[PDB]
Parts: sequence; structure tokens; C-alpha cells
Amino acid sequence: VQIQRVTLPPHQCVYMALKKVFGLGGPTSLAVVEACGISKGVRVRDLKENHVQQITQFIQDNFVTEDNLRRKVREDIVKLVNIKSRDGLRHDWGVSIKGHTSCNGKTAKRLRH
Amino acid sequence: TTKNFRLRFRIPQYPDIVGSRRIDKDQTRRVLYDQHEVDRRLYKAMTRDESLTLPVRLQVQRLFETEMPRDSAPSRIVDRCVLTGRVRGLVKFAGLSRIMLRQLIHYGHIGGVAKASW
Amino acid sequence: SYIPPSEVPEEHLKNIYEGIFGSPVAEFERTGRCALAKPLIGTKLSSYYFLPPNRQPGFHNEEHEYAKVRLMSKRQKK
Amino acid sequence: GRAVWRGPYVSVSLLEQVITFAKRNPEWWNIGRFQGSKAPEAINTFCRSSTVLPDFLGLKFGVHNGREFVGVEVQEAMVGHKLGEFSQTTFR
Amino acid sequence: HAGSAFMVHPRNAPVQLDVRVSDLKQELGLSDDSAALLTRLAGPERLDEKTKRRVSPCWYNSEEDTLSIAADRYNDRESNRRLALEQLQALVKECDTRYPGETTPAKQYLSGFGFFQ
RNA sequence: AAACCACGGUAUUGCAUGGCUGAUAUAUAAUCCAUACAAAGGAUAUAACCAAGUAGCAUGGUCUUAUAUUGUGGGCUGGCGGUGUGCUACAAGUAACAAAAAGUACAACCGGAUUAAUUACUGAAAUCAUAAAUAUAAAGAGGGAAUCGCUAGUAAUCUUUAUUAUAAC
Ligand SMILES: [K+]
Ligand SMILES: [K+]
Ligand SMILES: [K+]
Ligand SMILES: [Mg+2]
Ligand SMILES: [Mg+2]
Ligand SMILES: [Mg+2]
Ligand SMILES: [Mg+2]
Ligand SMILES: [Mg+2]
Ligand SMILES: [Mg+2]
Ligand SMILES: [Mg+2]
Ligand SMILES: [Mg+2]
Ligand SMILES: [Mg+2]
Ligand SMILES: [Mg+2]
Ligand SMILES: [Mg+2]
Ligand SMILES: [Mg+2]
Repeated sequence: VQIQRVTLPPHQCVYMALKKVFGLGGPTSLAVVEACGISKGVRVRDLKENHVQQITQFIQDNFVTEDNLRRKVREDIVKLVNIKSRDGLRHDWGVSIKGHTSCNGKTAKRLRH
Repeated sequence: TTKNFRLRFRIPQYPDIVGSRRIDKDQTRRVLYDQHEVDRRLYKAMTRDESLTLPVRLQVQRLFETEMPRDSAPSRIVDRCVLTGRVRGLVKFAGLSRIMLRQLIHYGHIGGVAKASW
Repeated sequence: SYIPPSEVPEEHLKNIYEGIFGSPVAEFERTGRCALAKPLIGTKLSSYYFLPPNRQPGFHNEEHEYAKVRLMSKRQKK
Repeated sequence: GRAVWRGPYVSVSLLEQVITFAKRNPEWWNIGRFQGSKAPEAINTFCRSSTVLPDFLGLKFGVHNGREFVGVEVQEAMVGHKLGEFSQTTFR
Repeated sequence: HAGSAFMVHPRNAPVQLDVRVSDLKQELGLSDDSAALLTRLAGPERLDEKTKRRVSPCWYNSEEDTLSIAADRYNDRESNRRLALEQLQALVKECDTRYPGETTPAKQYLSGFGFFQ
């Protein structure tokens, strides 16, 4: 079983497995399965072809997913860079946007864009 | 010519004369706040009343700057020691800095306050 | 019709109670009542500093006297 | 940020500066600004905490940074931000 | 207190009024329904957990069968007593009107005045 | 702002000084906490070599109408390296979630950092304050030479209160 070209583990619960989709988390994954009539006791290996199709259709209509979500986030960052605001410069330089980070700013340095 | 003598206190409870700095300017701010307190409260109520339309509330917001000085804002007032004028280390319940309060307590000049142990 | 006193809506009871004793103010309202319900502290702030008059009628100015003794106790300037 | 239901904040001094500018250049304000002509002059201000409004389009602002007035020309992408975000105070 | 000549103590103004429901019913000839409605309107005392300070102007105590009213709106001791007495009469008028009962000299005396409302 | 005027100065000398304090810390006590139905342990006080520390305050010498008093914005938070004191974790599932299907999820879905969009709250003013929620879901699998605290209601671990516009690890 794969949704949005993401393989769901067979032995895990459906609402837990859907978190692996870029753009769905705990609270939102639980909403999707219950909206389709699937409770927490249903595992991936218990699903059928019709069940997968319902989930795929519901996600596409309500949520923004892996490729479109990544593009949307990047375009937001690029706009700030072109505007040349304080935050835009920090994104371009590859450092955090907080006021005082001369002592602890390592995570923002390794997660550059 | 004109003179402006520094504010100092000579009290029998302390062997030395006690000087202070910058209490007049803070008193001026406290007087101005009391002067404009009534109008400020009225405009605060109107700007946080949801029953009024936004175009009307925007115009009221401009009254905070045209109808009163910036120095009547309550957030710019600080508490200084009444004897020395120091800001840091103030003990609010007595109104004095920790340096003066400690010495006065040792000689019993603060009612009811004494050393503690337990 | 006869309505027993034990079957009166709480809404009507609240309206009667608040119509007599007043309506309390909630924590976060947008009616503009919170500002007007707070006490005024204009006088309490302006009577905080210890500012006795420089010259008290009938008494000597000890601070002025203190300064004069200091000048006499040391050499004159220029 | 400022609660949305309480509206945007703009300084009274900034508004007076713009009103005077419009009176000086009525033709550009009504017609020229929309065709794409540049502002005939710049407005210097200290109001770094004011919000940029859609009505401020094609205007040139000199925003104080501590030493001089840094030129800032308003673009559509800048609407909704503060004037102080486009005038840097520190330099490396 | 030592500062009496410089500031008036804030606790001089508040006053409280207490009445026993059983005696009040007998004096004014209130019916059982009227008394039951009066108790429901008062309700138990409400104290905020943040400060444990009573916030209910009116409350009913079942153990002592007492109806209590607190008045502290104004700065004057007497002005609060006038306020408290008026509020008590308002409660009686509302309960009596909904559930009329026996007529007593006290009730007739109040009716001629109109409950001072 | 002071009239046979007592100008002001976060200017300088702590190696000219007052006052106050860091720095030996056992032992003892007509002191404090607790006690009244059987007990244990603490707190406070107790005279210093160190030219040790001192733009709170006071003071001798020297300097200065103004090295004074004030308005607006900016800075004290600053694209880099070193490192002290703390908080949150991971080896070790004795974890995690929880209103028990006498449970639920997972097999470090343990850990909760960073960034995007959005809203509320305080305030005259919130890009460079705080909180919540949605998405994102980083380092970390017990740590070199070396080094610190404590010896029982103590270490370890958990909750709460106070100093106290908004804002405590
Ligand atoms: K810490
Ligand atoms: K370690
Ligand atoms: K312990
Ligand atoms: Mg996901
Ligand atoms: Mg200076
Ligand atoms: Mg020394
Ligand atoms: Mg020395
Ligand atoms: Mg030292
Ligand atoms: Mg030194
Ligand atoms: Mg300033
Ligand atoms: Mg600092
Ligand atoms: Mg573990
Ligand atoms: Mg977890
Ligand atoms: Mg493990
Ligand atoms: Mg890993």
C-alpha cells in the first residue's frame, strides 16, 4: 500500500502510518482516517483497494502534499530574500532570525535552504 | 546667576548626609500621568470595544498622540529609592534601596522588621 | 399556568439576579468595560516620593547649614 | 503581532507627511503614480514602527537608521510590513 | 490606626445584612413557593480559587438558614446600608409577585409604600 | 529652582579616606524554627593577613560656564573563534501515551531543536517580546585527557509559592 508515492508499513496502524506523508501529522492523519470510516483499530494490512482509493481522493481535495507543499514554503522564503527585509537577509546568510544567537545558533546553521 | 542645588537629606537616623539623583524628572512624569489619566481610560475603552466600527476606532487611536504627551504613558515610570534615587535593588514595600534598608534595620528604625532565623 | 419554583430556567434566574445586583465583568470581554472598571491610581503614584519643603517656616535649613560649615572648614578656591 | 481585530497601526506624524506630499504633487498622486512614473521627491521620516499601506505605492521614503535616511521605495510585496524592516542599523 | 489622619481605611465602608428565612417568611406571610424561589436566586456563596475571596453579593447558607447581602459599592458606610436595604426589598417583591401568599400587616405596610422601588 | 545664594558633574585618584563587604570556621550558647501523645535535624552570633573589592551614598586633592541640563532615532541583542554556570534529553522499555478494554501505541514514533503560514494576550507603540495551535520533525545510541557535588529524610527525582503593564531554565 502506497499513498502519494509513500510506502506505508504493513504492521502499523493506518492513522500512525499516514504521518510519513510530508504534510500530514498526528492530528490531521487521525481526521483523514475517521472521515473515511476507519478507526484506530484498523491496520494497514487490513485495508482493501477501495479503502485506499477513498483515502487518496480525500487527501488530494483537502490538503497540500509533498511536492506542492515544499514549493509553497520555498516561495515564501524567496519572497523575503527579494524584499530584502531583516528576515530575508538572515535566510540568505544562513543564520537564525532570533535576536541573540551568538552563543547557540547551530541548528539554523545546519538546516540552511 | 541661577542655581539648582542637589537634593540631599540630613536625618538623625543616619550619621552622614544622604544625596540623591534624578527624582525631579520622574516626579514630573507622575504628575503628567495623573493629569491625563481620565482621557486615557476613555480612549482605551473605545479602542477595545468591538461594537464600534473600525474606521471610527482608527480615528480614536490618533488621539493618544495628538491630545496628550508621550511622557504621560504609565510604562515609562520607574520606582527609585526615596533617599538616593537608585533604581536597581529597590525594596518596594519600604520604598528604599537594599543598601539603605539593611543599615536602618540594624538600628531598629524600621517598625517590625528584624533579623530572621529558622 | 402554574410553574413550580423548581422548574424555572436558570437564564431567567440569572437575569433577575443580575438585574438587581449587577452584571459581573468576564476575564476577556470586548465591550470596553475592563478599562473603566479598573481603579484610578493617579494620586497614589504622584504621592510616592519623600519631598519635604526646602524651607519650613520657623525652622532652620539643616542642609543649608551643613553646606556652609563645609566651605569654612577648607581652603577657599581661586 | 498586533491583534488583527484592532486594525493596523500608523503614526499620526507619518500621515501628515504624506498629506503634505499629495498637496504638493496633485498630478502625480492622481494619475502619474498609476502609470509608473517615479516620485518627484522623497519623504524623510523617523517612523520605523509604522505599517506600509496599499495607499503607499510609488512613494520614496528615507527611513532613519541612526546616521542617515536610507531610501526605501514601496513595492507591492512590501505591503503589510513595517518601515523599519528595510532600513538596517548595523553593518559588518 | 496610626495613619487614620492621613488616609481612610478601605474597610470602613463595607457593610453586611443578614436575615433568617424562617422569620422572614412568618413576618411577610410568604408562601412555600416564594421562599423556595428566594433561596434559588441567592444560591451558595462563590469564592474565587485564586484568592479565596467571596465574589457573590448575595448567598444563602443552609446550615444556618440565613440569607446574606453584602454592599460595598460606595465610599460611605451609610450609603451602603441604604443600598443593601433596597436590594432586599427588590428580592421580596419579585418572589411575592410570582407566588402571592398570605396578607400580613408588614406586607400591607410595604404595599402602600410600593416596596420603595 | 531657590539670592548679605549651599551651582552642577555616572569627571579622575579605592595607592589619600569613611561606611559596607569577600576572605581561616572548628567549638560553644539564658538566642530562633519545631515540640506538648513518646522525635530528629538545622538556622543565627562569635574582632583577619590580603595597599583584596567599591562612577549606590559621603568625603581631602586635581580638572571642568558646558566634562552641565535637554529633544528625535540608533546602540547595550552586533553573519566569526574560545569557554564558565544552568535547563532539556538520549545507553537501561523501570521509557512514551493514558479517563485503563486489569489498558493503548511503538520497538529509541525516545527526543522536541529550527523554519513557514495563522490567531489570541499586554501595552501609546511588538519584525528584532511572550503564549497556544497546524505543518515541518534537527542534534543526541552515555560522551577523550581531565574534573565537581553529597554521606539519610541526605543524594536522586517530582509538584507548588514568592520578589513580580507584558516578560524566569
Ligand atoms: K539555565
Ligand atoms: K558529559
Ligand atoms: K531532598
Ligand atoms: Mg507527515
Ligand atoms: Mg556626563
Ligand atoms: Mg584597597
Ligand atoms: Mg588595590
Ligand atoms: Mg575579591
Ligand atoms: Mg579595580
Ligand atoms: Mg531615547
Ligand atoms: Mg548585559
Ligand atoms: Mg532511557
Ligand atoms: Mg514523544
Ligand atoms: Mg532504549
Ligand atoms: Mg538519529
